[PDB]
Amino acid sequence: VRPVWFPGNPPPAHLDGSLAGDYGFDPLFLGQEPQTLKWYVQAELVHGRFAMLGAAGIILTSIGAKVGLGFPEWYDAGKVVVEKNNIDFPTLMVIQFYLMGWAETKRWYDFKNPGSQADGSFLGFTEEFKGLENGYPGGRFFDPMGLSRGDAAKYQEYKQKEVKNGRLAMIACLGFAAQYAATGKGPLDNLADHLADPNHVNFATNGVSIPIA
Amino acid sequence: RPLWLPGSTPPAHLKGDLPGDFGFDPLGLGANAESLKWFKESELVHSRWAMAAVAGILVQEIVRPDVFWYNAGKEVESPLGPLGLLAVEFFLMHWVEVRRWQDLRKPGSVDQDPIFSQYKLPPHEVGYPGGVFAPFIPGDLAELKVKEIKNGRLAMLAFVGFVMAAQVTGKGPIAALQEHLADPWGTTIFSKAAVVPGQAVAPPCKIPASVSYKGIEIPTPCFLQGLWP
Amino acid sequence: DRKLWAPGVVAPEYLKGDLAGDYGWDPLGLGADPTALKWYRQSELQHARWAMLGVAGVLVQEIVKPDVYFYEAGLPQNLPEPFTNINMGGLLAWEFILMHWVEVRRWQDYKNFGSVNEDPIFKGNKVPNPEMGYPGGIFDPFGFSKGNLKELQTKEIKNGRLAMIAYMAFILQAQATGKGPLAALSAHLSNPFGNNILKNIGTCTVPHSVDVQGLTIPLTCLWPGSQ
Ligand code: CHL
Ligand code: CHL
Ligand code: CLA
Ligand SMILES: CC1=C[C@H](O)CC(C)(C)[C@H]1/C=C/C(C)=C/C=C/C(C)=C/C=C/C=C(C)/C=C/C=C(C)/C=C/C1=C(C)C[C@H](O)CC1(C)C
Ligand SMILES: CC1=C[C@H](O)CC(C)(C)[C@H]1/C=C/C(C)=C/C=C/C(C)=C/C=C/C=C(C)/C=C/C=C(C)/C=C/C1=C(C)C[C@H](O)CC1(C)C
Ligand SMILES: CC1=C[C@H](O)CC(C)(C)[C@H]1/C=C/C(C)=C/C=C/C(C)=C/C=C/C=C(C)/C=C/C=C(C)/C=C/C1=C(C)C[C@H](O)CC1(C)C
Ligand SMILES: CCCCCCCCCCCCO[C@@H]1O[C@H](CO)[C@@H](O[C@H]2O[C@H](CO)[C@@H](O)[C@H](O)[C@H]2O)[C@H](O)[C@H]1O
Ligand SMILES: CCCCCCCCCCCCCCCC(=O)O
Repeated sequence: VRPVWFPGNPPPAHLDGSLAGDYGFDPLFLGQEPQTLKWYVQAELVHGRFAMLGAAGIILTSIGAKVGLGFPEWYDAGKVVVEKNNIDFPTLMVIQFYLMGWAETKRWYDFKNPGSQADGSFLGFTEEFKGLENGYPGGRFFDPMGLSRGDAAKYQEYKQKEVKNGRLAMIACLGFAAQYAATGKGPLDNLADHLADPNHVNFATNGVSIPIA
Repeated sequence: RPLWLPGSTPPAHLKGDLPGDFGFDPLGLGANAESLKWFKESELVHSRWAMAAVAGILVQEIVRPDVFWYNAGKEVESPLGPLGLLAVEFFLMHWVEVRRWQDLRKPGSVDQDPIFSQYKLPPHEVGYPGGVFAPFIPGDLAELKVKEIKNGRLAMLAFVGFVMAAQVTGKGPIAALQEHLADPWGTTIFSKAAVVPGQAVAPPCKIPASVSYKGIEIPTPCFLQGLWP
Repeated sequence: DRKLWAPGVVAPEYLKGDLAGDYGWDPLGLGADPTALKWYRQSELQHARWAMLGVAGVLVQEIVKPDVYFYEAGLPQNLPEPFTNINMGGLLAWEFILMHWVEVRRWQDYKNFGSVNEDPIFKGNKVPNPEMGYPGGIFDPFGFSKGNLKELQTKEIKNGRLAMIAYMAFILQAQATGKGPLAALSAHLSNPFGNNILKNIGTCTVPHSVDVQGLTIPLTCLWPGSQ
C-alpha cells in the first residue's frame, strides 16, 4: 500500500510506515531490534540535519567562489579561515568539543531517560528541554515558531520533508567528496563543465570512475 | 471574506478575527495561538517602523536630494558624536521597548505613568495602546485597523524595494522611478540581469564595499549579492 | 458503439465517450485516474489551442513576409519596427506579468471550478464557464457555443491534435532543411526524390548557440544530426 523502495517486495515487519520516510528499506535488517531502531532514527536525523547545513554551506560558498566574491572552495576553507584570521586550530577544536560535548551529552541522556533534562538542573530551564518525540525535541528553544505544536497534519508533512531532504543532502555530501576526489575541482565548477558539455563531460569520461573506459 | 487567492480555502486557524486576515499563512506559521500572538505584534511593529522609514526616505530625498538615504549615516554630521547619539537612543529605546514588551507578557501591567500616578492608559489590546497615544480617531477604529495593516504591508515591501534598488542602481527611490520612466523596457531587473543554463549575468553592487567614518572603516556589504539574479 | 483508433481494439473502461474526440485511445493507461484525466484534458486543450495559433502564425507570416525565417524570428534584430533590437528582458517582463495572471486565473478554475468566474475588479462581469476549459461569455463573443457545443468541441480537439503534429513537423523540417513549411513543400515539389527526409534527415541546420543582446542561449535539435 505505502510506496516501497523496491516495488513488489513486501515491507519488513519492523517497518510499519509509522516513522517518517518509511519506505521499507532495511535489507540487512539492521533496525530489526526496536531500541536499536530508535537509536538509528536519531542517528539518521542527526546525520541528515548536519548534511543539510553542510550542503547549503558548500553550495553558497561555492556560488560566491563561482562569482568574484573571494569565497574559498569547501576543501580549502579550513586553512583560509585559520591563516587569514590567525585562529589557533587546537583552541577552536577543543572549544567545539566543549560545546558539542555539552549539547550531545544532554541529548544522549534524554534518549537514555526521556524528559530527564527538564528537571530545572540547567539554569532552571524546564520545558525547553523535555522533548516531544525521539529525534524531535520541540519546545520554545528548538522549535521557536511552534510549527510542531500547531496543525498535527502539517507537523507530519514537515517531518516527511525533513527526512527526505536530509537523505538527499547526505547523498549530496558523498557526491561532493567523490567529485572532488575524482576531478580536483569545486562542485559548481563540475556543474558548469557538465552543463557546457553534458555528453562529453561526465563521470564516464573523468578517467577514474570507470577504469576500463 | 476577501482572500489573497480568490476561490481558495483559508487555513483553519485563519478564521477572520484579526485585521488584515486574507487567509494567507501557506507555511502554517500562525497555527499556534501563543506564536500568533507574538507574530501579530511583530507585524504591527514592522509595519509602523517601515511606514515611517518609507515616508522619511522619500521626504528626505525631496527636501535633501543631494543626500542619498543609503549614505546618510556617514554623511549626516551633528555636534552630538555618533556614540553620544547612540547612547541616548539606546536608553530611550530600551525603556519604550521593555514597557511595550511587558504589555505583551502581562497585559494591563504597564498602562500607569511611573512618574505621575494620575495618568493611566484605559484597558486596551496589545499592539493598540490608545489613550494618550491616540488623541484623535478619524472614523471606525476597526476600519483604520485594516487601513493600518494594509498600508503597513505595502510599506514593508517598499523599503525592501528601496534597499535593493539602492544596491542595484545606487539611487534613491525617486531617482530610480525616473530612470525606469525614462526607459522602462531597459530599466526593469529583467533588463538588468539574466540567468540561462549556459551563463549567469547579475547587476554589480553600486555600494562601496567599506566606508571610512571617523577612522573606523565600517563594513558595508550588499545583500546576498552571490544569489543576485 | 463509436469509432475507435484501430479495428478490433477494446476502449478503456474509463473512456466511454463523454469527452469529445474519444477514440478509446490510451495505450499507456494515463487516464485511468479520474484526477489525472481532468488535468490531462486541460493540458490537451492548452496544447491544442496554442498549437493551432502556432501553425497559423508560421503560415500567415511565411506568406506575408517570405524572407523572414520563423525558426529565427525571436532574434530581436529580426523584430518588426519599432520593436527591432528592443530590450528582450523588458519584453519578457510584460509576458511574464500578463501570462502569470491569466495562467493562475485559469489554474484556480481547475482547483475550484466556478471560483474565479467573475471580474475581480468590475464586479458583475462574469463568464458562464459551462465546462472546465470552456469559459465562454466574453471568451465566446459571437455566440457559437449556443448550438451543438459537443460537435464543435470535437472539431476543436481534432483540428488541435492535427495542428500539434503539424507544428512539430514544421520544427523538425526547419531543423533538417533550414526552411519554413511552405518553402519545404516547394523544395519537395521542386525535386521530390532529390529533396526529402531520406536526404534531409542526418543534418541539424541549427547553430549550437546564439548571442541575444549579450546573452548566449544554447540551442539543440530533437536528434543527434550534423550540427
Ligand atoms: C564531580 C564530577 C563531575 C563530573 C565528572 C561531571 C561530568 C559531567 N557533567 Mg556534571 N559532572 C560533575 C559534577 C557536577 N555536575 C553538576 C551539574 C551538571 C549539570 C546540570 C549538567 C552536568 C553535565 C555534565 C556532563 C557535561 C558534558 C560535557 O561535555 O561537558 C563539558 C562542557 C563544558 C561547557 C565545559 C565547561 C567549561 C570548561 C571546563 C572551560 C571553562 C572555560 C570558561 C571560559 C571559564 C571562565 C571563567 C571566568 C570567566 C570566571 C559531564 C559528563 C551536563 C550533562 O551532560 O548532563 C546530562 C549537564 O547538563 N553536570 C553538578 C552540580 C549539581 C556537579 C557537582 O556538584
Ligand atoms: C511559446 C513557444 C516558443 C517556441 C516553440 C519557441 C521556439 C523557438 N525559439 Mg523562441 N519559442 C517560443 C517562445 C519564445 N521565444 C522567445 C525568444 C526567442 C529568442 C530570443 C530565440 C528564440 C529561439 C527559438 C528557436 C530555438 C530555441 C531552441 O532551440 O531552444 C533552446 C531551449 C532551451 C535552452 C531551454 C528552453 C526551454 C525551457 C525548459 C523553458 C522553460 C523555462 C522557464 C521559462 C523557467 C526556467 C527557470 C526556472 C528554473 C525557475 C525555436 C524555433 C532562438 C532562435 O531563434 O534561434 C535561431 C532564439 O535565439 N526565441 C520569446 C521571448 C519573447 C518567447 C516567448 O514566449
Ligand atoms: C524611523 C524613522 C526615521 C529615521 C530613523 C530617520 C533618520 C534620519 N532622518 Mg528622517 N524623516 C522621517 C523619519 C525618519 N528619519 C519622517 C517620518 C520624515 C517626514 C516628517 C522625515 C523627514 C526628514 C527630513 C526632511 C530629513 C531627515 C533627515 C534624517 C537623517 C538625519 C537627520 C536627523 O535625524 O537628525 C536629528 C533628528 C531630530 C533632532 C528630530 C528629533 C525627532 C523628533 C523631533 C521626535 C519625533 C519622535 C517620534 C514621535 C517617534 C516615533 C517615530 C517612529 C519612527 C518611531 C537621519 C538618518 C535629514 C537628513 O536627511 O539629513 C541628511 C533631513 O533633511 N528626515
Ligand atoms: C539505510 C540502510 C539499511 C540497510 O539495512 C543497509 C544499508 C544499505 C547499509 C543502510 C544505509 C545505507 C546508506 C546509503 C547510508 C548512507 C549514509 C551517508 C551518505 C551519510 C552522509 C552523511 C554526510 C554528512 C553528515 C555531511 C556533513 C557535512 C558537514 C557537517 C559540513 C561540511 C563542510 C562545510 C559546510 C563547508 C566547509 O568546507 C567545511 C566542511 C566541514 C567541509
Ligand atoms: C527547526 C526550526 C524551528 C523553528 O520553529 C522554525 C524554523 C526556524 C523554520 C525551523 C528551522 C528550519 C531550518 C534551519 C531548516 C534548514 C534547512 C536546510 C539547510 C536544508 C538544506 C537542504 C539541502 C539539500 C537537500 C541539498 C541538496 C543538494 C544537492 C541535490 C546537490 C546537487 C549537486 C551535487 C551533489 C554535485 C554538483 O557538482 C553540484 C550540485 C548540482 C549542486
Ligand atoms: C494521447 C496519449 C496517451 C496514451 O496513453 C499514449 C501516448 C501516445 C503516450 C499519448 C500521446 C501523446 C501525443 C501524441 C502527444 C503529442 C504532443 C504534441 C505534438 C504536442 C505539440 C504541441 C505544439 C504546440 C503547443 C505549439 C506551439 C507553437 C506556438 C505557441 C507558436 C510559436 C511561434 C510562431 C507562431 C511563429 C514564430 O516565428 C516563432 C514562434 C514564437 C515559436
Ligand atoms: C569532530 C568533528 C570534526 C572532525 C573533523 C575535523 C577535521 C580537522 C581537519 C584539520 C586539518 C588541518 O589540521 C590543522 O591545520 C592547521 C592549518 O593551519 C594547523 O594550524 C596551525 O597553524 C595555524 C596558523 O597557520 C594555527 O592554527 C596554529 O599555528 C596551528 O594550529 C593545525 O596545527 C592542524 O592541526
Ligand atoms: C578536542 C577534545 C577536547 C576535550 C573535549 C571534551 C568535552 C567533554 C566531553 C565529555 C562527554 C562525556 C559524556 C558522558 C559519557 C556518556 O554520555 O556516556
